[PDB]
Amino acid sequence: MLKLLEPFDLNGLELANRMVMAPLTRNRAGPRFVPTKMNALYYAQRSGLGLIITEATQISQQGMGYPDTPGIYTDEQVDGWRMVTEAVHRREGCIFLQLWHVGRVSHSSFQPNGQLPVAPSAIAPEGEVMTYDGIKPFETPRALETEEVAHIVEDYRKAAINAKRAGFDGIEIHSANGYLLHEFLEDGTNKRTDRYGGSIENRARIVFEVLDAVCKVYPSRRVGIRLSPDTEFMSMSDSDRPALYSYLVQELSRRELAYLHLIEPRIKGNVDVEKESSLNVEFFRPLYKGVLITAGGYQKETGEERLQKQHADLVAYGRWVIANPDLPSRFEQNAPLNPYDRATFYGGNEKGYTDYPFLDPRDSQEALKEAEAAERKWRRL
Ligand SMILES: Cc1cc2nc3c(=O)[nH]c(=O)nc-3n(C[C@H](O)[C@H](O)[C@H](O)COP(=O)(O)O)c2cc1C
Repeated sequence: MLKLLEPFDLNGLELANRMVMAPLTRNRAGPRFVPTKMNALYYAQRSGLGLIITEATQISQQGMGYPDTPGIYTDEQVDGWRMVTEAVHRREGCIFLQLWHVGRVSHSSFQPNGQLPVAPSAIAPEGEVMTYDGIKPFETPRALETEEVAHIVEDYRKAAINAKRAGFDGIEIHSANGYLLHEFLEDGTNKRTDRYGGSIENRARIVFEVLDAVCKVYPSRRVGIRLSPDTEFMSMSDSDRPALYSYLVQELSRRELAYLHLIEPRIKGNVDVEKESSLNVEFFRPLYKGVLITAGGYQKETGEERLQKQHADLVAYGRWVIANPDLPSRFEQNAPLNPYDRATFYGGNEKGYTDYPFLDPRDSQEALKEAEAAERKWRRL
């Protein structure tokens, strides 16, 4: 009777339910940022969510800012992802890759040749960044040249090609939470005088150039995009956030994308924040006519209410899905939720990753069986 559990038709993709695994960085890639059988098991365990969106995945080394996140820019990486999509699909799930570029939210120690992180403008974000050699203050980024934007758009296009080869059903453009594309959108961080700056249509230009490039690889109905309309995360700030996103979302709605994915302002990246705001999903439902995913702070009842009042079509759960790989079944059965342990969110191994229990141990068996079948299929002989 919960609409959270109703099957849903995402333009030909037959999702088992209306719940989404939110994208979640977990910093557990193998060498050279290559996914492992362990990551395949983690996603296979979570195959019962109607749609999985992967952890952010950098389209280049230039686009990384955190240790051991997976990439999608080499064939070695694609081959590792193949285990992930194989295992998920053998469990009859559906999975999109989230394409990432951290922009200024990085450190030269992550960058090729010790180069500075790149960004629209040379403003450092207030805060500290973890590096291979300890915590360090943020560097002033290098502002990108006009000629280098098309280069990064092309990195997205190649990443989409690689995602398709790795067997992903679709891709999600990360345009939220203070990374490169969000930095271009906002005028606390955009400070360009060329066509990628100033105008609200100039500050969104890169986002629509990325969409153009990846929609030459995937049909637009298999390309999603994620936005954080009102967050202070990673020193973000805009002069007229209501104006900025009204246009973007309205411009997005005519692009015939797979979906629009909105983060609630009550989330500040990866933690909850007490924040009153008008730019939540109720505000954007009218301004976007396609499939709308709402994310951030939901429980069973609040997520259910968004769907009943038709304020969104799909609800994404992050931290609860870390801890409850069978979250849909727990909701259907009215079962307790495993508590999430934040100390094992980032980095490490199976602990706090694949060792959260299931209601039905056969679910856990089947995920393991497909992870190991997947490795045998795609092993690097
Ligand atoms: C550990 C962790 C990792 C995350 N990684 C990503 C990410 O890679 N990309 C992204 O868009 N959001 C990421 N998020 C934000 C989540 O997708 C989600 O919006 C957030 O957890 C709030 O949703 P929730 O209340 O259901 O947990 C992450 C959040 C957490 C807690």
